[PDB]
Amino acid sequence: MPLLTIGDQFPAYQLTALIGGDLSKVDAKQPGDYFTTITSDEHPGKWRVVFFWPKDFTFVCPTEIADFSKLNDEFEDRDAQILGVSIDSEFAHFQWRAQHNDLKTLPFPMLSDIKRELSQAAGVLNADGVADRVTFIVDPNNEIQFVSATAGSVGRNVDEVLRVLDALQSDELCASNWR
Amino acid sequence: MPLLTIGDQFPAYQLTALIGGDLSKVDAKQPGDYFTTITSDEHPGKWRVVFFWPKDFTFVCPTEIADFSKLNDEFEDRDAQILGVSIDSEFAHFQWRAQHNDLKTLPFPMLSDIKRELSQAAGVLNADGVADRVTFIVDPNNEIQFVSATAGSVGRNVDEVLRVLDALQS
Amino acid sequence: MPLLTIGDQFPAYQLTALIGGDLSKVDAKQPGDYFTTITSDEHPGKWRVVFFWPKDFTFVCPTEIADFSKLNDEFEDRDAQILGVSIDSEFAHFQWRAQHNDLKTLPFPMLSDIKRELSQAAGVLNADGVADRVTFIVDPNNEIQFVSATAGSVGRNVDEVLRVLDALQS
Amino acid sequence: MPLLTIGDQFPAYQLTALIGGDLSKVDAKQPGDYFTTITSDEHPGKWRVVFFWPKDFTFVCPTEIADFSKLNDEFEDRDAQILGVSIDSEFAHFQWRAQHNDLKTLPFPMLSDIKRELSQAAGVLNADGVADRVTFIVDPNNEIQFVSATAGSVGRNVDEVLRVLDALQSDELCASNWR
Amino acid sequence: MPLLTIGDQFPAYQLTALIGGDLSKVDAKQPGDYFTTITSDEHPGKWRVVFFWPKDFTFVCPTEIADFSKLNDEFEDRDAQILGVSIDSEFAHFQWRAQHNDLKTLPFPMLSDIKRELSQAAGVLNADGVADRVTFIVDPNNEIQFVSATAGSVGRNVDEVLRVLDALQS
Amino acid sequence: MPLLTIGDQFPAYQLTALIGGDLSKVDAKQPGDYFTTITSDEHPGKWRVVFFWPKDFTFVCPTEIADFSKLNDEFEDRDAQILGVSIDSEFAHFQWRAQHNDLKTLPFPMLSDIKRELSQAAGVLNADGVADRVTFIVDPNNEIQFVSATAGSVGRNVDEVLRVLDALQSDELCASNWR
Amino acid sequence: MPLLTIGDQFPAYQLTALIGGDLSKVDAKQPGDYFTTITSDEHPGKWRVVFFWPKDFTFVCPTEIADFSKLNDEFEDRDAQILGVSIDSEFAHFQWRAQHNDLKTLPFPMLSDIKRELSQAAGVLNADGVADRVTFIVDPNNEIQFVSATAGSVGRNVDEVLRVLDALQS
Amino acid sequence: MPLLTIGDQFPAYQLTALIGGDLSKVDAKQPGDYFTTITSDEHPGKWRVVFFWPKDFTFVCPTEIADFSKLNDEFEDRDAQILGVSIDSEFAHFQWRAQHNDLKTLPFPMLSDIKRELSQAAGVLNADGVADRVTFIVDPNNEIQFVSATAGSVGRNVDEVLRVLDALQSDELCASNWR
Amino acid sequence: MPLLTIGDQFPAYQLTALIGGDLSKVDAKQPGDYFTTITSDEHPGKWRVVFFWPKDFTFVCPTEIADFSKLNDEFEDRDAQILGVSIDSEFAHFQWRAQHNDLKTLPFPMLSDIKRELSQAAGVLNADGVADRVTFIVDPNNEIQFVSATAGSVGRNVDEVLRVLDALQS
Amino acid sequence: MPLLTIGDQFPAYQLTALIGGDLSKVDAKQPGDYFTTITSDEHPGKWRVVFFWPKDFTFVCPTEIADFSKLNDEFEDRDAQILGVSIDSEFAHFQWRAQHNDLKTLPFPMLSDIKRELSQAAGVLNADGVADRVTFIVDPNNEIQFVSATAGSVGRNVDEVLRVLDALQSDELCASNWR
Amino acid sequence: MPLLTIGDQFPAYQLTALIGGDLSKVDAKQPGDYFTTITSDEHPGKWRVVFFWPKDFTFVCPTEIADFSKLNDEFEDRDAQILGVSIDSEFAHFQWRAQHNDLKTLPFPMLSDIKRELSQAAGVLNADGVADRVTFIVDPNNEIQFVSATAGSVGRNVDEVLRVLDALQS
Repeated sequence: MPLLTIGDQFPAYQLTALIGGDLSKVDAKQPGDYFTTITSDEHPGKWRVVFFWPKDFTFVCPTEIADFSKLNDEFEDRDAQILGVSIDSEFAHFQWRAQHNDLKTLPFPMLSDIKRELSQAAGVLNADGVADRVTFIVDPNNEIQFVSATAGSVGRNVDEVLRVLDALQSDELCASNWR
Repeated sequence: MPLLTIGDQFPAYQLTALIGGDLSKVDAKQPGDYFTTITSDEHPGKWRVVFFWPKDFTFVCPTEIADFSKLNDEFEDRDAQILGVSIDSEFAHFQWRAQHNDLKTLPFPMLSDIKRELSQAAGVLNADGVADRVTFIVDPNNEIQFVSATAGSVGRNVDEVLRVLDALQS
Repeated sequence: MPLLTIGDQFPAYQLTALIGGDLSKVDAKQPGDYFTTITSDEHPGKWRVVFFWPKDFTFVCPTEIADFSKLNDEFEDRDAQILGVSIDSEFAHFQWRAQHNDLKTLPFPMLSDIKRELSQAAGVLNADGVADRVTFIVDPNNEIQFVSATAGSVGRNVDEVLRVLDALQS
Repeated sequence: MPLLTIGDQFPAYQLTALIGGDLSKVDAKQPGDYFTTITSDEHPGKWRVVFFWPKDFTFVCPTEIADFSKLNDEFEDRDAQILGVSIDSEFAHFQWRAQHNDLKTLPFPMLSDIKRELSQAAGVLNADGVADRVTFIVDPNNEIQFVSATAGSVGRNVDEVLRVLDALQSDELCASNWR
Repeated sequence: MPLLTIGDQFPAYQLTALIGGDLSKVDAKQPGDYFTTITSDEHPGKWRVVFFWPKDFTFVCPTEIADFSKLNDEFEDRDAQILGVSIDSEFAHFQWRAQHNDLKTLPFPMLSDIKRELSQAAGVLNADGVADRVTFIVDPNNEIQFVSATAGSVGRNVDEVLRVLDALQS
Repeated sequence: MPLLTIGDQFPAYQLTALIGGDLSKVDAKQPGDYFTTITSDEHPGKWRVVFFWPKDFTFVCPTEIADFSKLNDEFEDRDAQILGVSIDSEFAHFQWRAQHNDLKTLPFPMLSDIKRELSQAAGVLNADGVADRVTFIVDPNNEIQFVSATAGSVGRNVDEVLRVLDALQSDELCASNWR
Repeated sequence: MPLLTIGDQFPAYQLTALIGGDLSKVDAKQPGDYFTTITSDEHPGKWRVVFFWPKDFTFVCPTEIADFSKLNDEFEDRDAQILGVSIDSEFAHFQWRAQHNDLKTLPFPMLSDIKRELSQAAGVLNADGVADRVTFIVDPNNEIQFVSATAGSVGRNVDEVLRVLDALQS
Repeated sequence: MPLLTIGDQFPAYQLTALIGGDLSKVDAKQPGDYFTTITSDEHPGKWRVVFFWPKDFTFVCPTEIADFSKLNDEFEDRDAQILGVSIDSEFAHFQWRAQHNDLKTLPFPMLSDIKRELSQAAGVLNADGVADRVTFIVDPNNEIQFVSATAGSVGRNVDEVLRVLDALQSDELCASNWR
Repeated sequence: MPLLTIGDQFPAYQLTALIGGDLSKVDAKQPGDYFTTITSDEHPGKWRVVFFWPKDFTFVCPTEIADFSKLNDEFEDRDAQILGVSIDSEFAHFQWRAQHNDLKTLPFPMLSDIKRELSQAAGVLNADGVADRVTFIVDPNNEIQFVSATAGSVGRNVDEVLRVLDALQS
Repeated sequence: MPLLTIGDQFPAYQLTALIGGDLSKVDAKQPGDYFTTITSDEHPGKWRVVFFWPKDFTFVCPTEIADFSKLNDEFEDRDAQILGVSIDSEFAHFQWRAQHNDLKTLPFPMLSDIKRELSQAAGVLNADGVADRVTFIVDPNNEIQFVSATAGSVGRNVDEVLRVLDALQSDELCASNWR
Repeated sequence: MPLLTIGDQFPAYQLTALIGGDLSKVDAKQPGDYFTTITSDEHPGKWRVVFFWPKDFTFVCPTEIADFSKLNDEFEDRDAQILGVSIDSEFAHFQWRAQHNDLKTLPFPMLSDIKRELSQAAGVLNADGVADRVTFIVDPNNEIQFVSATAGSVGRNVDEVLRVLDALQS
């Protein structure tokens, strides 16, 4: 039940995830081809950008999803792995990504924290029993360098996150130099 | 040691603060004319926007500074009060605002959390002994609706927080 | 952690549910027009037939689905209320019932046990973190008269449970 | 929370300090050139003269500062290292020493006890949360031979301290022989 | 074992003392005519200046002694009472003041803390079993506003303490 | 806080003492020439005759002091070391022995029990915080063979003590044979 | 196990005693005519002089014995009561006083502390199981003003104790 | 505080005793010639006949003492050692045996249980603090074969004790055969 | 496990007993005509003489037996009641007194302590599981004034106990 | 205080017993010739038939005693040892067996459970403090195969016991076949 | 786990029983017409004779069976009620009595101790999980006057128990 802040080690985890990318391209030889297990050891040397939201089927003002799909290149260029998380099942992730045209090409994985152990460990599980809208940046040493949490149904600003990451990785001093 | 998150009651507080507004536009009747005491009960019905930073006298970006001053009206119009915090003394707030031209016209108060009790209560005091670079939004019920924390020396985006507040109010 | 058996009081509950009945036959006055809150006190004098499954959006057999809809009248005639349960959100129930033709006309409500408190109280939450594939029959005294649990992905026989209910009522 | 007296070992410490001396002379290649870490092991064989005050930006009647700058030679001549301490940050020390013309040449370091661990350990932290106006003399064996504490906004008398130190180091008997 | 600092309440006390003033100028009606009992309640509204030393009959500097006697008026004028203390007996105070010409005219009382209870309560009793060489200034609220402690055999500066008292009173 | 009786071991001790004998004869090269440390191991093979009194500056009816100075020969003749004790400082002992003409030649040492540890250990410290008027005789085995304690301001009878010692050392049976 | 010293309350007591005075000058009406019970309450306003010895029938010196009898008047004149004590039985006191010419005229009572409770309470009972050779002087408040203890078989000086009592009374 | 019965081990003891026999015959070179230490190990192979009484100076109806002096031969003939005990001192025993003409020749020792440790251990110490009138017979194995206790001032019957001892040592069955 | 001694209260008791007196001189109206219950309250004002033995049917000496019967009058005349005790049953007392000519005329009662509670309370029950060969004399206050215990098979002397009782009464 | 049932191990025991058989035939050289010690290890390979009764001198309706004397042959023929028990002394057993003409020839031993330890261990001691009327059959493995307990003054039926034993030893099924 | 003996209170009980008497002579109005509930309070003033056996359907001897039926009158005449017990179900009692000619006319009830609570309370439940072969006689005060237990498969003697009961009643 505690929430983590700057400097804290991000929790270990091992969760089933819906793969990123175009769903129609993976060969459909068995259902398990759509899913994988992802661990806290999965992205060595990379920064991890972790997005929690309460429930699949979210309809907040962003619009941020198309920006995920275009900006994953910017994250990769910055040795950054995007990871999305809710407590919904991988089949809910699957359902969400397959028929919401915008999500058909989401380029990064969707983790199912169905035991809530990770949401719990991160301090993100709320009184309704779901993950709050929270963003974490974790450095290659597994140390949190940024966390953002939002109430209600407020959309996330990803471009701000790119700026924050860049400033963290480059020692740029001014919010104004990012373009 | 605990960090508050959305939905938590923001801590009570009572701290000496350097006043907001045009700093040169003040009578020298007492040193205390530049200072006030600020409490969690002081603005009923207002949203409270709290900015923690580690230390005054560190380089801060001007574009981030202009707004507040251009946007302070936009926060005010919707019953939102800006509040700044570090553990430095109120005289340090005074000095920072008195000698650096950008801060001369800062429109909001600067609170001095010198015993670090509030930084402790919010969960923002870090291993270096200072308040983390943190933003809180508190609704009229003293309830947190937004929290943001940053490592190192990353500049803050005030326009983003205005965006968030407006969206929180719809 | 305890599984209820025959004679045990079925747990109290209060959960958001997707309504039963023709799903397309509903006014779009609010999103909440598709949803309701359901409690253990809601149908005094009725038998309650509770079906738990792990996850929506898994393949389910159509012949098992038709009845309910052909047999729902037979359950209803003898004061029996059908209830479905998974831990998925009510929006997942909505999506499953909205996009798969077989479920478009499902005549009974779908409850979302998202905190998993009821799955816990019934003893059906398993090591994978989900409700077991379980059926309960509860008499008008809130007393369990039948329980069934299944591993894996075995399809349920609704006609058998109707048989059992009828025999329990004689 | 205890205060130390004659004969007690002065606490160990390790604190960031603003360097003494003319600020304009150190090369400004990076900010860290203005600061150092100072430890209780930093001045072997020397007596340590430790001055606590509540807050930078102090405006008490002394005048003592110019006397620091002239008297550091007397302290050094007496194998004595002057050390000033408040809980303000090294940037507050920096601000204080750079634009108060009198402080521009303060010849000894300014320590930042921002965690209050040293003020706490010495018994100097007060009910307002700051270091009281206290002077300590510590011998080369780390043993306190003199402590003075003052309320409010009373200025310190440094010449008295020189006399006390001299009498401690020379076994002079009379307050009257010092000149 | 605890040493009091600024702001602490000075301990209560009740001790036999050798009187201040011209020592030869006293009637020999009883031995007790040379002695009195002194308490913490004895001078309401006065500041109290307390000097502890280890042992009487040790060499003390005359220039430090003259004032008190030239400056005793200056302390008195502003409601300040001088008090001397060692753990030696009151008869030792008597002997020291009776046989050493410098002390013949000492204008203030000498208290005998023979059980060492006050030295203990002030935190001044040291590892040699004696009161440290200590000065306290106590305000009319019994609150310490100044404390000074010295090792060894360093002579005290009375003029400095007068300076401090005057400044404390402004 | 307990008082010792016949057969008990006298406490160990280590105390600063004012030397016995003519004060004007010892060379005054430094103050420390007037004083020594005396321990419970200081007089091997000797009986110890220990006199406690409350305060230096005592003016009781004896007169016993001149008898100390004449009778120390009798004590020595009897392998007996006289030891006087109060809680006053060695400087008080010094003051007492230097200007009371009678005490100028006191031939035995004056111990300062300023920590009261010995008065405490012997059971001699009283409710006023000082040593009661008590006499002990301790045999070469450190065993008490006689103790006498007196209230108020009653003078001690030393000749009685000589008789007691002699009877203890000679197995003389009658109070009447001593002359 | 504790030995009383000056200022301590002398213990309460109630013991059978052989009477003082000319022993042959007594009626043989009962054996008990030679004996009495003595308590700590028996002589209000008197000083009490208590002599403990280990055992009766041991050689005691005559010169020490005459006074008491010549000096008993001097003790009596100033409200002082002499009391003797051993743990031997009262019949042993009787025998000692009845057969040894010196004791025939002993003017004060001899108490028998046969259970050794008083020797215990005064702290005088020793490792041999007997009362030490001890003298106490007790003032009219039951308060000890003098105590003396001796090893072995040292004869007591009664004249010294008279001296001390007189001086205690001035 | 417990009293011992048939079959119990008699307590160990080590006590000063007044010797038995004619007092005028032992050479009077020192007082210690009249006394000895007697232990529970003092009479190996012998039965021990132990008589407790409250106080020396006893004047009960027996008359038993002359019978002690004549019957000690019968006891010895029966490997029996007579032992008398009270809590009075050996000097009280001495006083009793020296001038009561009847006791001048008491042929067995008189033990002083002045610490009451033996009276206590045997269960013989009474509420007045003295040994009750009790007789014990202890066999060569230190085992009690007979105990008799009497209230008040009732005299003891020694001839009965001889009969009891004889019956114990001979397996005689009848009280009537003893003569 | 504790043995009572002089001065101790003799235990309370309530036991079946074979009557004293000429045994053949009794009506056979009931078996119980030969038996009675005896308590510690039964003879107020009498001394009680209690004899314990291990087992009936063991050889006992006749001369010791005659008195009681010749001396029973002497005990009775001074308010003394004889009482016999073993743990054997009352029928064993009956048999012993009925078949052995010496016992036919035994003038006092024989108590059966079959649960051994009294033997326990008096402290006379031994390691063989039986009452020791013990005599008690108890005064009218239920207070023991004499106790005697014997090993083995030593015959008792009744004349001695009569002597002792008479002397106890003077 | 517990009572034993089928399948339980019979308690260990070691008790003095009056011998069985004609009393006049054993040579009367000493009393101890009439008695022996009997232990739970005394009858290896035999079944033990144990009869408890409250008190010697019993006069119940059986008549069973003559049947003991005639039936001991049947018991022996069946490897069975009869044992009688009460808490009365062996002298009470002796008295009972010597003058009740019927008992003069009782062919089996009479045990004295005078410490009640066996009656206690078997659960047979009653609120009056005596053994209840109880019968046990114990197999060669020391295991109880039958127990019978009766209130009051009801006589025992030994022929029933023979039948029970025979059925236990032969696997005969019917109560009717015994003759 | 404790076995009751003579003098112990027989346990309370309440058990379903197969009725005694001619079994074919009963109306088939309900299955329950063959069954009753029996309690320890059901026959005030009667002696109760309780027979436990391990299992029905084991060979039992006919001669032992006839009486009861010839002797049931003799028990009844003196206020004695026969009761049979095993842990088998009442339907097993029914089957045993219904199909085996000897049992067709059994005149007393057969209780089913199916939870084994009474077998437990009487101390008769054995290591095989069944009631020992046990007989109890209980007097009108619910007090046991006789108990018998047997190993293995030893046939019971009913005539002996009648003998014992008669003798207990005299």
